[PDB]
Amino acid sequence: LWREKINLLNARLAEAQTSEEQLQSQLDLQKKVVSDCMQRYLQV
Amino acid sequence: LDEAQTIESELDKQLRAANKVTNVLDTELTLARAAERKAQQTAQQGMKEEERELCASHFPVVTLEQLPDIRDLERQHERGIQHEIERVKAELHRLNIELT
Amino acid sequence: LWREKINLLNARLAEAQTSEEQLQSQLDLQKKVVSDCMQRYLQVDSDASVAKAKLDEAQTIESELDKQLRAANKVTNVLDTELTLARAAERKAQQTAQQGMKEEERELCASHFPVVTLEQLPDIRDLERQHERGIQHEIERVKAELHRLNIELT
Repeated sequence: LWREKINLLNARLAEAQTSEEQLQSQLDLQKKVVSDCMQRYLQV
Repeated sequence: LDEAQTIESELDKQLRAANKVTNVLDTELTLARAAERKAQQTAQQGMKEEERELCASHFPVVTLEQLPDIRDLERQHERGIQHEIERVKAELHRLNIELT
Repeated sequence: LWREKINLLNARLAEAQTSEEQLQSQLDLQKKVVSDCMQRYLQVDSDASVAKAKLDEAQTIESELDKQLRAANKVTNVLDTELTLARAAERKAQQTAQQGMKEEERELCASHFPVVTLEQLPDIRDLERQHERGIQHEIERVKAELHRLNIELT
């Protein structure tokens, strides 16, 4: 049963880490959006 | 620009929360593997099919839900077994007096 | 033992939260510095280029501080979970400890049962089982002696 719990927790932890990576990427993209806004302000 | 800076913070906080979730799942997985090896060190001993059949006829099958409570069932069976041991031993002592 | 552990974990969690909040304040101040350099890039090897370089440095430091705050958040969450587990165990210990004793009983227990240490605190149940096994051996030998005496007396 511990091996079965390991099987389940493997998928759960993998999905949690994937969500963490996605959130990190989206945070980087939001900082990139800040960069885009600053560039547009620089142009004007 | 200010709007984007404001939006950044919520994603940062959600990334921290995802870190927490990942760490909790990793801790549970690591402890599950530790308990797995702990039980396997005993599971290595095995049984002969007659012994396993007797155990099944006397012991319930542990379920994943029952995994945290396994010791309760094991101790309950042990204590019932000890009760039976003392009872039959007392009856044997009674018959010993009879034979004497 | 669990109450000592809970007080120590309260102190530890407070310190970890203080460190995480200090890093949060530093990260917010670094984002403010990023904003300052970003705005000076516009309100001003030219002055604009120097402000742009300052902004790059500020953003790098902001990323560094965010990555440090992540570790601090990890520490805070781990310590909070440990405190929760300590409280959960302490409530059970209190429930079982609340049954009380009389000083004769306490003398008997101490003379044969130890004062468990904090480091052994989670493992206390198995030590209790070992002492139970000792008492069980004494019982299961004395009873046999009674059996023998009964036989002879008959």
